[PDB]
Amino acid sequence: GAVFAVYLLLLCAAGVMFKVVPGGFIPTQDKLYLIGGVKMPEGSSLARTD
Amino acid sequence: GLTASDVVTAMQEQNVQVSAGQLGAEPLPQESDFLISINAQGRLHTEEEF
Repeated sequence: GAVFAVYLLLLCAAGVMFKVVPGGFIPTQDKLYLIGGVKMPEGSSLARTD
Repeated sequence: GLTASDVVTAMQEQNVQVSAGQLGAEPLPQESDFLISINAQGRLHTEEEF
């Protein structure tokens, strides 16, 4: 009876785990490059951007 | 003093897509600071304009 009591709580704990562990997809990983760029003021020429 | 074909030609001339170009585009001896697109309306929309 006591082990079944613990099992019931552990089961509840399993439920909380799925709620406090953040959901994810693909872990971010170093893909060996970074993405840079720039937005210049509207109306700027390509020469200013360059 | 008009023909059907005069009327069709005038309608084709006066309801038409317009390419209006830009100011400050290449090539320039010194770098431009701005690139400015031009709008000119060519197409008609209402019975009144037609």
